Amino acid sequence: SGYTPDEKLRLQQLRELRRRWLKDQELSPREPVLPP
Amino acid sequence: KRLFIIKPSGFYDRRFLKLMRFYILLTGIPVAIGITLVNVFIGEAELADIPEGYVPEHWEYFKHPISRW
Ligand SMILES: CCCCCCCCCCCCCCCCCC(=O)OC[C@H](COP(=O)([O-])OCC(O)COP(=O)([O-])OC[C@@H](COC(=O)CCCCCCCCCCCCCCCCC)OC(=O)CCCCCCCCCCCCCCCCC)OC(=O)CCCCCCCCCCCCCCCCC
Repeated sequence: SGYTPDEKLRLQQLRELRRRWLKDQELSPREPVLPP
Repeated sequence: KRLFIIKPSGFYDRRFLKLMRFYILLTGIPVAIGITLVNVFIGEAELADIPEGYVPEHWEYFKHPISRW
């Protein structure tokens, strides 16, 4: 019969955290700093 | 959008392989060079009959210079 309010809240918080973590997985334009 | 690939640290395996290759080559390139130089400059012997009144040394019964040495 759908999510409970506690389930909705936990899922939303985990979703925001997971999306932030995935956003942090990107590489800045200079990330592969290759030594000479 | 390039992403970061999570991998185990491959520095140590690569370093070990580099060290093993370096040591094996350091000891083997001179060996191969010397073997080639001996082969092209000091060839093998020939099967010749024992001359009359001559007893050869025990190392004169082999044909490869390295084996004789
Ligand atoms: C690498 C790191 C990674 C980790 C490593 C892990 C492993 C660790 C290993 C540790 C050490 C290993 C132990 C082994 C020690 C054994 C040494 C030994 O006894 O040497 C044996 C042997 C030497 O025999 P020998 O008893 O000393 O000589 C007897 C003869 O009297 C002599 O004959 P000769 O009087 O005619 O003289 C010929 C002479 C000279 O011959 C020539 O130069 C002529 C060649 C033809 C070219 C002609 C044209 C070129 C120039 C002409 C053109 C210019 C002028 C015209 C221009 C025209 C312009 C168009 O060449 C030679 O002397 C032979 C080569 C010597 C090599 C010895 C190797 C020793 C290595 C020991 C340490 C190993 C460490 C690794 C490092 C190795 C090195 C990087 O060497 C060889 O094995 C030669 C290879 C022959 C194979 C031919 C290929 C046939 C393939 C058949 C199989 C097909 C199936 C597919 C398989 C394919 C696979 C290849």
